[PDB]
Amino acid sequence: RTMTVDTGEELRAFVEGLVESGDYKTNSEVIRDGLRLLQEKTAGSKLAALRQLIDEGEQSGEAVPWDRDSFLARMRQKGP
Amino acid sequence: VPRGSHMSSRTMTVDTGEELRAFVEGLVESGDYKTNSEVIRDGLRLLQEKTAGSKLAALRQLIDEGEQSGEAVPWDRDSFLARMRQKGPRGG
Amino acid sequence: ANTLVLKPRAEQDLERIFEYSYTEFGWQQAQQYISDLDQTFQTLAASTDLAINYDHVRPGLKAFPVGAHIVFFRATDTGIEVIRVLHQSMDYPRH
Amino acid sequence: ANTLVLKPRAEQDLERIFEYSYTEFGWQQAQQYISDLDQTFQTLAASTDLAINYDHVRPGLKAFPVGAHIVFFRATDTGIEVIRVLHQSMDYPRH
Repeated sequence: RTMTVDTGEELRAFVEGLVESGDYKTNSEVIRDGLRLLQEKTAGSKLAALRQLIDEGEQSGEAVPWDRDSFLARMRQKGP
Repeated sequence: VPRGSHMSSRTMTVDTGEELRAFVEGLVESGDYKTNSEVIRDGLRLLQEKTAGSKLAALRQLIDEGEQSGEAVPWDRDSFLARMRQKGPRGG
Repeated sequence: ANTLVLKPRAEQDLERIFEYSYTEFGWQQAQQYISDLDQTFQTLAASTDLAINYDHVRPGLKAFPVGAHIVFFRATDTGIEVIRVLHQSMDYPRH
Repeated sequence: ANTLVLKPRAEQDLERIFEYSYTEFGWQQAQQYISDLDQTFQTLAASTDLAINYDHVRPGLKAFPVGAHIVFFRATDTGIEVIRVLHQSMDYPRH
């Protein structure tokens, strides 16, 4: 399971340079190193992050009845 | 894009492995980030920041590793390109 | 019939989950996944004992897994109220 | 003729540069890029005044740009000795 991403030119060139220098084997290795840093930055505050997501749900307005048929109709209406 | 010109968007297809893939997926589905690309860019910015203060040391190390890699030998463009062709089929 | 309501942001979570699955697997898989979510919603609205106590996140908060996601909800007098549907990578289980 | 020699690691740089260009753009563009590097190699071997002084990295080190890359080299008695060919994102220019 891969993903195709647009890094923008500045970070694309950053990735290319690290691969061509031989410091990293592939684009993927560079990307994974970056993602590990992003995961580490938040690894210690998962409870606060979850609390914030829950609170943002709670504060998002009055709950409304779940209507599966309306949901799926809205999903197909988006770019049929 | 104006007629006669072409798109120059440049993507890359990467394998993050299952653990980091699920990490990216959750950040996108939570609405914290709009796309996989935004998550990956935040990661790359952190990696760029971590090494931004040691570019001189990093380049010295690359140069020294070149110096220590063996005695220098002649360069021949056609032989190099021949050797590139021998690694496998080439197209385009 | 047990009641089943969603916070607006939970419904937006479902839309993001649908689109993520759609982009990588197509319509049939995305609809199936929302169907699994919908079936679990109905099961949670009928059976209080399935809910996992998530007081350690917020008092009265409940959680339940479905696929790679977690329904975060509260019990009501007649059913449940879904607060968020989040990828399991966002979880914080009890210590 | 002025002499042109490459460190083994510089040759491995060129292989990685070629393969990266090939994956993106195909054979014609990747071989052209190497050919442009080779033309720059030959010009540097003949013209001492083109070399950019990179003493601030290592005494005697020289640099010169080609495309998105930088040739790092030393002057010899009869020409140049290429040490690395690096992407310009690795550069540390003189302050």
